[PDB]
Amino acid sequence: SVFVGELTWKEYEARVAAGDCVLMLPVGALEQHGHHMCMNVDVLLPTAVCKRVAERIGALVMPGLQYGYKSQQKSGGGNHFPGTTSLDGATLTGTVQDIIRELARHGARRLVLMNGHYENSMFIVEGIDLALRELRYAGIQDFKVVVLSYFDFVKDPAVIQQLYPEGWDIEHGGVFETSLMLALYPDLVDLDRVVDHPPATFPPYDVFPVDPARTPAPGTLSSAKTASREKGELILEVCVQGIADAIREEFPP
Amino acid sequence: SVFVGELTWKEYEARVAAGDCVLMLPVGALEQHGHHMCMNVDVLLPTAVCKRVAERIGALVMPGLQYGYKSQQKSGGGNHFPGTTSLDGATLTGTVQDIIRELARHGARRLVLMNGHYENSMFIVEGIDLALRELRYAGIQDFKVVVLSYFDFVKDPAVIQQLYPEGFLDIEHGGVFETSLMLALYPDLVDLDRVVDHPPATFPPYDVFPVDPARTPAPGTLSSAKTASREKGELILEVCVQGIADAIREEFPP
Amino acid sequence: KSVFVGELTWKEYEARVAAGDCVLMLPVGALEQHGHHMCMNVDVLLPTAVCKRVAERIGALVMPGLQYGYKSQQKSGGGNHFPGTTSLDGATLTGTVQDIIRELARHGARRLVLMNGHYENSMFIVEGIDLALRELRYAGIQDFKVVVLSYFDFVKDPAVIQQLYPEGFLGWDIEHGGVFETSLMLALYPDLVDLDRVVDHPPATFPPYDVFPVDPARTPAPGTLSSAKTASREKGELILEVCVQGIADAIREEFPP
Amino acid sequence: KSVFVGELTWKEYEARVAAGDCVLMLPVGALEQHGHHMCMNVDVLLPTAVCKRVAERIGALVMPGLQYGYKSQQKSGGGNHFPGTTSLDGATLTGTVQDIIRELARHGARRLVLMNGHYENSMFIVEGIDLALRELRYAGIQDFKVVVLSYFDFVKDPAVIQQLYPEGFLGWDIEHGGVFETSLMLALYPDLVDLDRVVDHPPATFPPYDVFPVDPARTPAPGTLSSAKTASREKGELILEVCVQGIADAIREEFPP
Amino acid sequence: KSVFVGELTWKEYEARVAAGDCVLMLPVGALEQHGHHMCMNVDVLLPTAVCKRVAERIGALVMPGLQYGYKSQQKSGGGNHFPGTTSLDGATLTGTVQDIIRELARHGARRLVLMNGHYENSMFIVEGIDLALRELRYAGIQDFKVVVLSYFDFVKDPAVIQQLYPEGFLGWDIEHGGVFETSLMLALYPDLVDLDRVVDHPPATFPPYDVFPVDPARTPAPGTLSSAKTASREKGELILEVCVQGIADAIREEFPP
Amino acid sequence: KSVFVGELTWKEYEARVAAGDCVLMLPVGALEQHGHHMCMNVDVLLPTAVCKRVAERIGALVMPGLQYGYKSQQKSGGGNHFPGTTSLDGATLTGTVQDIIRELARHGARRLVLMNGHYENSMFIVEGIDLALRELRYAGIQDFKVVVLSYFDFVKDPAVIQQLYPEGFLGWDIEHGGVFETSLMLALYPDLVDLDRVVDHPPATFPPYDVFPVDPARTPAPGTLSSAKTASREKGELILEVCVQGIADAIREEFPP
Ligand SMILES: [Mn+2]
Ligand SMILES: [Mn+2]
Ligand SMILES: [Mn+2]
Ligand SMILES: [Mn+2]
Ligand SMILES: [Mn+2]
Ligand SMILES: [Mn+2]
Ligand SMILES: [Zn+2]
Ligand SMILES: [Zn+2]
Ligand SMILES: [Zn+2]
Ligand SMILES: [Zn+2]
Ligand SMILES: [Zn+2]
Ligand SMILES: [Zn+2]
Repeated sequence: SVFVGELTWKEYEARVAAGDCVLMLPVGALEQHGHHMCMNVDVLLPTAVCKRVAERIGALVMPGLQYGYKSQQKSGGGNHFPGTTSLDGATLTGTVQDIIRELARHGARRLVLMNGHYENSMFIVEGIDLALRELRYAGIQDFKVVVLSYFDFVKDPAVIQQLYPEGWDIEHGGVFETSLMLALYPDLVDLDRVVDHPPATFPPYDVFPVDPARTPAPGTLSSAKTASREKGELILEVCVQGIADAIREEFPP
Repeated sequence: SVFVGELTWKEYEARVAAGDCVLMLPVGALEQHGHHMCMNVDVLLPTAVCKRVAERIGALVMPGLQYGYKSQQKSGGGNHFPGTTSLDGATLTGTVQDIIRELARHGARRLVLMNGHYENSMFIVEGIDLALRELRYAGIQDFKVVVLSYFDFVKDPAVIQQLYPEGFLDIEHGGVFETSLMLALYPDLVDLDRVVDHPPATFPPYDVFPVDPARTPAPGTLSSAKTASREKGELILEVCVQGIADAIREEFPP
Repeated sequence: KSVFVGELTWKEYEARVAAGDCVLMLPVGALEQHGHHMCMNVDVLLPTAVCKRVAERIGALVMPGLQYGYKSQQKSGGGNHFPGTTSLDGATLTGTVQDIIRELARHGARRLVLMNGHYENSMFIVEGIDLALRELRYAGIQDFKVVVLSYFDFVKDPAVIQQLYPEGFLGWDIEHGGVFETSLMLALYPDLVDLDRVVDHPPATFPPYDVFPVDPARTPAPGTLSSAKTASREKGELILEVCVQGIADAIREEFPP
Repeated sequence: KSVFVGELTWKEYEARVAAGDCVLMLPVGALEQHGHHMCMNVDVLLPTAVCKRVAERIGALVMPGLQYGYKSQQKSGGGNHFPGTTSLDGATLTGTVQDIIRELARHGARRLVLMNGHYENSMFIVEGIDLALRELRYAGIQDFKVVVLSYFDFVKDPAVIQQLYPEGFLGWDIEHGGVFETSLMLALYPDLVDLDRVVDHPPATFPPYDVFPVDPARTPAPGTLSSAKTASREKGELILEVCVQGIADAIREEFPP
Repeated sequence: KSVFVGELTWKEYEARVAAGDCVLMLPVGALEQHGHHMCMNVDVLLPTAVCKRVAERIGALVMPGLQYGYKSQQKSGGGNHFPGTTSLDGATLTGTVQDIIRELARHGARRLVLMNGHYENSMFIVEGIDLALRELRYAGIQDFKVVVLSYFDFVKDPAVIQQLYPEGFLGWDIEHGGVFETSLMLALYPDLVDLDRVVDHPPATFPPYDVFPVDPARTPAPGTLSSAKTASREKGELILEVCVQGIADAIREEFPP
Repeated sequence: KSVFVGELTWKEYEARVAAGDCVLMLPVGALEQHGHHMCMNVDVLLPTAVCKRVAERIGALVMPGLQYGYKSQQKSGGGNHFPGTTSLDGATLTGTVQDIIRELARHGARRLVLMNGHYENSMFIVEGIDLALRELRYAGIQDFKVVVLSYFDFVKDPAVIQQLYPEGFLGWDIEHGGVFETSLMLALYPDLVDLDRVVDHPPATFPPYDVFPVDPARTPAPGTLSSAKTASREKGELILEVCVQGIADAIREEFPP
């Protein structure tokens, strides 16, 4: 297994003892994803990508963070939806910080933080900064971290044309995530429940408290009507290949 | 599904709209469990118990907390072992607090926290208190929480005897109890042949910090799991599930 | 008098809020390196200048600006390893925003526009807003409304982008110390800009991931993400008018008389 | 002069730590209801009295005790719904322990014994210790050693338990306001105990789980978890001597001359 | 019965609060060096003794005192570089005060007097009170009233000042370990004061600013900011009676029956 | 040529710091009501102006000032119940000071002067400094020195106090919005003062204790603690020159090459 949770402490210790072991931590969220998909999507996708990348490059995968930062209207629909269960920023930051501190204690020095929930980004960044500050105080400056959101690896316009024949800041519960889920966890997707509505549009600013009227009723920012397993397989291949390459580049054996 | 994570928000909303929906939250840890078992035991076990209880009483299971408080020498071997990845007290407390705040926002009012890592106890308690305090400021005083550890529902002497025929002796970390449950639920994550059959750990009537590695058995286990078995696990599982299910029925009546 | 709250007596401020529909604006910036050709308080100066003009135009008031913001990130500000850049931890910035909102609510104010001038501040401003609103709710206050925006998000008209980047536009994710900010500075504070010191290097490019601790080798030596060689006061005057007009219209829409 | 740090001048304290092997002791208690027969500062008084006696025998010093502890839990202290009980949040107690350790390290001390008199304090004391030791490590200090204990754990001799509970032993789980604590008070502070007010009732029994908010109906009315009817000064003297010599010997072994 | 809450059973405490007009008092001190002639717990001992006497006269109750206070400052307490002085971080003291007020409110109490014996604690006590009152407001409680004071401020009668300082009065600024505190200690705790050890040095003088890290050379070697050579039991008794009667009347005025 | 860090490029700042012996100055103020005759940013404006002039004479640099300070207290600033006054929680202010010192240390700076213009900020600035210095030590830095002061403390010469208060001096305790600040504003920012609006009331007097929640009836209606009727540009010019050379000389003494 590539999952740290499924290893004995002796197996884990042996792996870290190699001195060049790469650890990966999926960071997601429990968030509404429309009428057609489950709420753990942001955990499932990065965990699936991590699993495959780890198998491909020989890394290990830490237990994923199941709860993330508050859902924002323009990226996740808004934190007023039922089901969505969010943490305060300080809580998420402290979790990332504590884990890095512990990995450093083990002797590990390479970590990939794979985000699957857009809103988590800056809180993961602060967690990394605070942890690295402490490590320096402990006399450790050789701990290296690579942070990324798996979905940022699908930029190639060529690939985009394939996913959107008819032609990113509106891909919550849409074609992208739904396609990936159809390729990975089809049993957790019910396409017949998709509400085919027009893409959500927003002015160049944000309003608080969140106004429910500004988010499409289903909670999705765009329709997943044209999602497919074929598209998900393409997305999966692009992400896994790209991320695996980045890791080989940043953490060579 | 009984797992909230596998439900769409409408399926979840529909259940809570009932008025007496019961939610369960597994709280575990990533901690060394000897040479014979994997490190996610404290998460796997409470989750498996929650799932079965949920199926029998019609409750829902929230995503489990994967990381818990620092492993203590006398209960989990110590936080000096590799693999064990622990949170500071404030972090765990804050996570529990945030989750309760959100569930209340959803309209839920019944929560069962099932702890699988001994050391988590008081931080789960503080998280609950701080959340309940805030709920009161929001005008909510009808949110009820039940906190329990599955390993506390096994008291029947007849059962204890079957589990420990050689005599019942706090030393269970990585021993017969957890190993048997794992053999029944996740046999592929256990290799009894790697078990180190050392005598139960004994400690002085106090604690020392920084933790002294010499005071913890080398394998990390506090007792031997040599006599662990699938059969014992099946017994423990059914006993805990039935006891917990009945307890929930009593505290959260339809 | 002035639209700056700091320049009003408490009686003047009280009278304004007593109107019941008074709009308050808070600029949020940073002290951060901006290359060899510009000063380091740009992120405070620009949103403050925009707030000033918008407030005067629509009849709002401007609160003292936050001079220090969140840690500079490599891909958006060059990185927090640079000398001069003086950053706050996330909790500190969040808490400052949270405290200000709590106090404005105490005064009786119920309308606030947060104008961000430093990209990295965004989510911490958001958390500060959320935590404050949560507290207001506990206090029995649910009519406080906040609008948060980055003045640079109001320049979209392709006709404008064309004039600003006749040679072509390569995204805004590289506008740190580039044509946009430098042009605004040339139009507002020309004395704090010296174009002859601009290093005309090609636009910085990055992979779709971040590395920590920050690697100095991945940021252009000058600290800028793109060259401001083609910056001008004319472009700045265009940017300024489009931003002021756009933000003023947005506030009129969200905070009607 | 005195074994209590608070009763020493800074010069006397300085001289004692300058020896290089000084052992410091910190009593950690609480202000909590202890039934109708005893006062509410028991959790502070007892560990302080035990520390004093141990200190006189080993040549240690006793720091001012922490008067406020963590929230009383139903199954161990009756519950935090009782009047009088005045509890701190976990972070507050943790921070207090952490701050004191940091200061003692500053003084040059490197040996500390924390004697907890309030069960609920345990994990927060442990966290305070860990956070302090982490900080000390960052400061280049790794020779600070801490021992944490409770006098309860030093009463294990069968011959002793039999003398204390001639009618059977049920464990320390239901001792709150019972025989053990009341007997010690009768021996040390007889004037703060009115045994004639003890409300006799069977030992508290609870299901294998906890409920929040705390349900007052699940705690015996008087607030005690067991009856102190059979408590006595004689039992208190026995417990005291047994705990003092046991703790004194534990300290000698962990902090050798 | 006793005026100390810690010495009451919860039943006795509940009855007193049930009256509806019960006043509670909380002494706040510190463990701090007090020269070569006095013990280090002076800041907690004095306010506790004054609270006790005030309470016996007005029928109030006294809570366990806070033994640890904020960091000693050079110009008020000598500096936090001295051995023995054991100080808390500001957040810790603030949180302790906040937690206690929250709990007293839960009890049903609505009147609190905080008597500070350590100058440096003042602002953290103030913040603790504000945060607690903010929370009470969120809980729907706005009738909790707090009075904060120090016995020092009740000694202003020229006639009394002359008797205490017949050679001249320079103010409270240099009183740390001086005539005022030492005289009170001589009248209340003679066993904890060894006047023969006093170092008769002139009043400490400092420049119009502070330096950090603290410079030990700027504090008189003994730790005192003025000489207690002229201190006496007689002056102590005078100070005590004046303070007790002044504080007692202040409380009657602020918390009318 | 400017002494303001915000108006320098990172290269110019880097050279000044790398040159060694660079003294940085940080103004810390507040947004607080200052009567009917003055604006609310006085506590920020004055220390910034003093710092600028001192910096120009000794070759120091001035950091962007902190615009928001700690809650106004009744006896020093009138109270935090006034509209306009916008205050931070203590932890927020301390964290801001702490983050700034950490960053300056990262830059390589080791000399900082904090000039406080809002009395209530003092202890939180102190805690910010201590927490920052603690961290620097963990980073292996023990040569960072901080000076904290207030221009108020540099006006002591009786000859000066004479010309300022020819009718008698009572102390700084009642100066909020009075002669001192108003005179400085008249000399530096006349357009932000309208002496005709001054309410000539007698100096505020308070009982020897504080009450919370704050009682509005105990603060003079205008918000001022004393009358600024006798304020003048001439007095302001005198105060300014006295403070500038006094502070300049103090810095030269504490920070020699
Ligand atoms: Mn998401
Ligand atoms: Mn465990
Ligand atoms: Mn910026
Ligand atoms: Mn207790
Ligand atoms: Mn003191
Ligand atoms: Mn002020
Ligand atoms: Zn998603
Ligand atoms: Zn386990
Ligand atoms: Zn900028
Ligand atoms: Zn007790
Ligand atoms: Zn004192
Ligand atoms: Zn002022």
